Amino acid sequence: SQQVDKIKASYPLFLDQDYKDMLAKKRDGFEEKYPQDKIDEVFQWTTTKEYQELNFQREALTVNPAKACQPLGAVLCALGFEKTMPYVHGSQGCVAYFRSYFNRHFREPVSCVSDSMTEDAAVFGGQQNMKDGLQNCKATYKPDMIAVSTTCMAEVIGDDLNAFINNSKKEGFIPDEFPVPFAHTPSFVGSHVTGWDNMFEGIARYFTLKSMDDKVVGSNKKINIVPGFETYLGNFRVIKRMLSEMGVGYSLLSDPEEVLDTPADGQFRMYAGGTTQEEMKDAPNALNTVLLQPWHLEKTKKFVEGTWKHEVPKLNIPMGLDWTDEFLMKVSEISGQPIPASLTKERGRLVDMMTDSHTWLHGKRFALWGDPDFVMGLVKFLLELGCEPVHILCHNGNKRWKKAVDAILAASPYGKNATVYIGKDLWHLRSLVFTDKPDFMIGNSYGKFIQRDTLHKGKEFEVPLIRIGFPIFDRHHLHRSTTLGYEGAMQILTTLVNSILERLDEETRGMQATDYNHDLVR
Amino acid sequence: SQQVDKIKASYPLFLDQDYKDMLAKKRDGFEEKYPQDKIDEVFQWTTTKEYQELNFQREALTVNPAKACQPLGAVLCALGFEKTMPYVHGSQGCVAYFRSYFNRHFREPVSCVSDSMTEDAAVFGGQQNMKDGLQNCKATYKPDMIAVSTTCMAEVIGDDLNAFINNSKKEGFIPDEFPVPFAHTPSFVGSHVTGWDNMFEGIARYFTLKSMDDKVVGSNKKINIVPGFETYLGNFRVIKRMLSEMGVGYSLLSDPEEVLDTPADGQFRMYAGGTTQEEMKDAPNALNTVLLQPWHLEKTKKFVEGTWKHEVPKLNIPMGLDWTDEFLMKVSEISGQPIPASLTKERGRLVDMMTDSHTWLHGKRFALWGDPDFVMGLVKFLLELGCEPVHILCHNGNKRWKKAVDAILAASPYGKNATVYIGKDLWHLRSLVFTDKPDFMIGNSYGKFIQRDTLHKGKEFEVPLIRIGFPIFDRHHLHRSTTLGYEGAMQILTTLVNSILERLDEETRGMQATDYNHDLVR
Amino acid sequence: MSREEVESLIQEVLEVYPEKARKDRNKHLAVNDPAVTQSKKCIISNKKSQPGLMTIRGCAYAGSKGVVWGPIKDMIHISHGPVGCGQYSRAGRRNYYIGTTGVNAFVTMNFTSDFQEKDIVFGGDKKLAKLIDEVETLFPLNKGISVQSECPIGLIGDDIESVSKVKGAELSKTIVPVRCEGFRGVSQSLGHHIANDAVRDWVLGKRDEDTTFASTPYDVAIIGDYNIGGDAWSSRILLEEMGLRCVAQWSGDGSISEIELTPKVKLNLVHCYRSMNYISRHMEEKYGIPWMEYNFFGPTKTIESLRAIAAKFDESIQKKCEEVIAKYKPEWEAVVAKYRPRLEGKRVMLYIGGLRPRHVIGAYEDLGMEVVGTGYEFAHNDDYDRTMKEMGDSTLLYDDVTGYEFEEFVKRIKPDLIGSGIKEKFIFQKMGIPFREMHSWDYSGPYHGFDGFAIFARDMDMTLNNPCWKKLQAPWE
Ligand code: ICS
Ligand code: CLF
Ligand SMILES: [Fe+3]
Ligand SMILES: [Fe+3]
Repeated sequence: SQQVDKIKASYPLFLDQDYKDMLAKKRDGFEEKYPQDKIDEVFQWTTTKEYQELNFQREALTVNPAKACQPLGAVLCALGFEKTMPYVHGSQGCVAYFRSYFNRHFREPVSCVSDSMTEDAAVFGGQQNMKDGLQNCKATYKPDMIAVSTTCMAEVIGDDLNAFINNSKKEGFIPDEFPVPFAHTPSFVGSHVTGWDNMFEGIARYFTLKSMDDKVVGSNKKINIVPGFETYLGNFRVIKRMLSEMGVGYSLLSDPEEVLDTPADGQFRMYAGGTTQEEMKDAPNALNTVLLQPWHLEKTKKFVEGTWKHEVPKLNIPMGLDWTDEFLMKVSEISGQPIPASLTKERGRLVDMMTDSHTWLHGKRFALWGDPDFVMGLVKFLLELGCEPVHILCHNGNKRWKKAVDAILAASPYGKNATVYIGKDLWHLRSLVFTDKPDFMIGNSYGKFIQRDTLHKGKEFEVPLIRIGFPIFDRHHLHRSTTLGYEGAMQILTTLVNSILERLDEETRGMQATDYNHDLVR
Repeated sequence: SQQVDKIKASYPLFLDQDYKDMLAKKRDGFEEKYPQDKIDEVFQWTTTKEYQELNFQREALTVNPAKACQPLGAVLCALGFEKTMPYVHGSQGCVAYFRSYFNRHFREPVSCVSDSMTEDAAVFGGQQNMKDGLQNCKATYKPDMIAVSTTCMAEVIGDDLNAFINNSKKEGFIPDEFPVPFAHTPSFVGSHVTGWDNMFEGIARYFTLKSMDDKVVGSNKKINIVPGFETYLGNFRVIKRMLSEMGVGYSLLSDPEEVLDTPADGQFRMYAGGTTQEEMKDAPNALNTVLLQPWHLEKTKKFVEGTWKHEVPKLNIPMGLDWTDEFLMKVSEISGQPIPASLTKERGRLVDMMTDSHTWLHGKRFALWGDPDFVMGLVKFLLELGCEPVHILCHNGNKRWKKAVDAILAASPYGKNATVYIGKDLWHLRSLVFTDKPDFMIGNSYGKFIQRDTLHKGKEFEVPLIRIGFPIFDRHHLHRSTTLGYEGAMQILTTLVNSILERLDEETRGMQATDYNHDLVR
Repeated sequence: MSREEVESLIQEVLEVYPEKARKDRNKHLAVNDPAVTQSKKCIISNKKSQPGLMTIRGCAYAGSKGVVWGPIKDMIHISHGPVGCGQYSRAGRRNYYIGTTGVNAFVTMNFTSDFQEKDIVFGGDKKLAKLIDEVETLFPLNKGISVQSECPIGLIGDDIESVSKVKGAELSKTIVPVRCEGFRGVSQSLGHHIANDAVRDWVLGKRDEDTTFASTPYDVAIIGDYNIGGDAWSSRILLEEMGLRCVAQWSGDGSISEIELTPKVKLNLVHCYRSMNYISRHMEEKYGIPWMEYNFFGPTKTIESLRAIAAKFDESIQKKCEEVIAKYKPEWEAVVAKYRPRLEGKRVMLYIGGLRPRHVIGAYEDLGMEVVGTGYEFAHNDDYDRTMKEMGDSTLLYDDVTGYEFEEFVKRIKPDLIGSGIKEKFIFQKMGIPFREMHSWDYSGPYHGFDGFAIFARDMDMTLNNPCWKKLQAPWE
């Protein structure tokens, strides 16, 4: 039953009495549900510490992971080059899932194609798929370049990309001068950031390996910027702005910020902006190359050091105060350009905000999960704010990264509580936030269920989630936020302090019970 | 009793058993408090329609007003000029309150000076107070200009500002060439925006009315922008940014954003930025003058059209999409500069966000209170988004503004269930949101109590508050936000949509009760 | 340290000022000598502020409304006059109360007459009567009305006393007028005096002839505790652990009933001398109730004050007192053992309007912290008489300090921490000096008692040591 003036969607239409009776009848009659007391007992058991020892013990079962597979990162990297079509060699379900994932995160069109490999290719390989797909995509969507990745099916088959593409060009499917860079991106190795690294190295090697003879380091007086797997457009924008305000010539390599943010003006643009092939070709002429996310750019670092002869600086992600200062210092030293007064004023404003918000931030406990570089930058910023990161989780982190993060936590009195977990999923984190309750979580949308679980134990055990990372699905336009730089640091500070204040306001809102602390001024 | 390793502040130390028992003993023994049932019955009566009729028959009592007195806006306007000291003729408690208010909003140092008027002055006037105060302020804080505003006490006793300033100049207390503009700001007329208007008119008359001999309209190829009473620094930033990429010549009159955003580097700067006296003197030599908030810049418009011979355009506040378009087109027509492609892409991105967020925004009911221009721009944007502004409240509005807002509402099909209230306060809005429940409230921090009241009636009756306006005391660094232009529209849209989504997330977090609608993807 | 250097510092600050301003401000600056016991011989106070010097004190309206009358929960307080004055003081000072706002509690509201031009030129007594009737019909559970005058009320010829008398005779309601016009006096102190006179003249004598209240030989009334962040409750838990019975607290979380029942108590414990000494003197003169001063800032002062209270009662009170001190010794001992090593030897400079700079010193010295300079915005001579003996030798004392003077003082002295009002909070944070909001406990607290000392130490530690104060300087300059 609906009233035409007040139409109700599933919530709260299914809270009506007739629907409640229907659901009760269904459950009682045909579901054979466990007794509610048994369910409550099992839930309370899952809360406890003996459950956490069982949950930690598992060496095979993964529950609610916090990572994706390599071709997702490969597609994201390929999207950052001008008039380039990402091309995934394998089955079409991969491409459908990648496009849906990025569509839900960015709320923008995502263009990617596959060669739709089937049982025929499972038995006889996928060379004909490669030839037909290359010709079809070049004829239909007219790209200037096609970047080829692989799914797990291609890697198990052992189909090789180089021979397939060379045979495609030799047999007249595509012109011999058409650029077709490729990379092998097995989904059973690493994660999506590894796929980004592999694709970037493949493209860079495609454009800058057979002509090193006339390349002179520093001839164009520019600095190469390699962002890595980045899902915040504000980070690209802030890097560009900080380098432009400093009078520093730069080349942002694989920047997708234009195609991932296109105006709605009555026409659809499949391509927009991107790194030009000329910039890729001229990259070895640069003074140096800086990697914004070193911990998932390793093969790229090896290629740039051993082929372009660039002395890549040892820099951390420009997150927080100290690391942004170090990044600006290294850029100034390399380019010979002094830091202007605008950046100094911005840093002073960040320090002003830190001193203004310090009293609320001091001693807050945070549980956080994300990609290695992002997690370590967030931990560093939390330490600089006086906050306590008590649970640090990185599903795609290694032991060297864990050692570096532990060393970072050792140099501050706010990391005594902190412990670092690698290879653990979000079920482990649910156990951690149950047995050792923090004040807040910092992560992607998948943490919204953990909050839910905590709320089931009671309001005094609820751990609110703060949405920073990838992917964010239940909020709108948060992908336009900036995490990098002084601007990113102040945005993160505002989010953290206002989340704390909102939680306090919610807790102290009960009339004549807790509203004595419902202060107008905070 | 406090644990050394977990110390408790007022919440929730006072929820301890002994404190609860002590409070119960106090209330039962000595408070002589009304019985709880009587309290509940009175509370329930306060939420009914009969109480609404009684409360709307008020003629003399004001409860919880949504405005401030006149000299506050004058102080804010004076802060927008270079090395200018706001000086208030009257008693010092007024200045103490002004400084405390602005410190709590901006979380920045605010400098104001008072002549410390007393009952002995009330019977003899404040001429000696003015002389001594001017001399001491000039000798102590070394300003290049002192701007004078009047307390209600100075206005009642009829102090002549011009005569007192002239006598101070003539008797050697201050140099005769020292610029000392003055304005009469009676706190029993209008509100703070009227004070901003009065002070700006006084300063403009001080610098330009006498020198009409060498002024030619359109000489310096610049446009004058008068922002009015504005408490978002991002508004000044966005206005300056949009004109600069356009390349139109511009002259911002009375901007305090550099003073209200000063870096923390180890030194305190009493003055920073502002508009030079040369800019004020060169103001009549411009092609035109644009008023950002016409509905409280009235005397300024009269002075500009009478003395400067400028044809002030009939432009609304650049809030939303259509009014930003009109502002940009008018600036293009006046300055002869075309609208660049960057502005077009920003507008397209705003439209893209509107199309992506439209389904959640559509049909939502909003109750909004604030300054006239801000309220009307918010109503325009809400109608643009497909939202329904039900209760529109403006304490310091007038009949003409009410007619204009009624016309705007009638021009759109979403303003059918809309009522505009002028001269009403937040108790009226409490009654309105109790009897005609909207989905959300939009306003300053004083609405946080209304929400509390609604939550006392029931969770299903609670009306969440969205903090957009002045002043905001319980949230940190929200004064750095933007409201004007495409950027401000984007920020407001993000705030609205994500507030809706957090409310929906809260409503569906109940395990096995409402969590069937706890969607990961929204 | 080095009195001659401190004297040279004072004189250098004085030189920029004009002759009259310098001559006046000379007498408000002093160097503490503990042997000196008469403040008027070296330092002067309670004088008119010098115009145009960016002073810090408020008006009489602040001292009456926002300080004394404001925290009374079941009264409705009307800011009579223009709108802004009552708007700037709404919920700006936090006094904790237990009640339902809108029904029986009205502390965090702004009732105002909202004066316009017609009220200024034609008076506002008729509007006052209409407002009283509207308050009666819309808020039926209010147990009394207060009318706080603003500047134009006294400046125009308005008579609120007659309106109050007529309306209170008609509705049988307590309606008190307060002539707390801002231009009266030089600071908030005269507001305290006027509010106390109003309480004496209209509220105290209501229950004089009524003797239906059972009396106990352990009856005490708290005067001058305004429950800032829950301070009064923290003191009251200790008092009731001593076995006493608190009939009233003035005026934080206070009610008209406790104010009326106050004359029936055996002792008056006055926490704030400056604001509420007048009412206690009147009580002693009329009802013969002795009053004494106590100090719950810090474990040392708390223990001394508790023993002092116990010394005015029987042996059971002293025994139960000794038991409370033994019960709470380990908690504050652990607090000290945790936080003293991180605050030992640090120097502070505090500027608070009255009572608190002398009071707070015991809590600081307990944490091993030295106050190298202290000042009062509105305190009288007797406050300074207490301060001199409460202060260390060769320290700086200031009265009605201006922004320039305080700025130069901290620049030359370089204290490790400053405790002051919000008007100075962001000024001294931009210099890299850690700052603590003494007036509002920085939205934290309470600070009194063994329960509040832990919060005090924790807040001091976190402000004094932070990873922000070391980052003010960009590392490329
Ligand atoms: S009443 Fe006074 S200014 Fe004694 S007007 Fe003021 S809540 Fe201060 S130094 Mo705000 S004489 Fe109380 C005071 Fe002290 S408002 Fe509070 S902190 S102990
Ligand atoms: S010293 Fe004190 S606070 Fe000042 S006015 Fe006077 S009583 Fe009041 Fe209220 S209304 Fe506004 S702020 Fe003043 S200018 Fe007229
Ligand atoms: Fe989009
Ligand atoms: Fe600040």
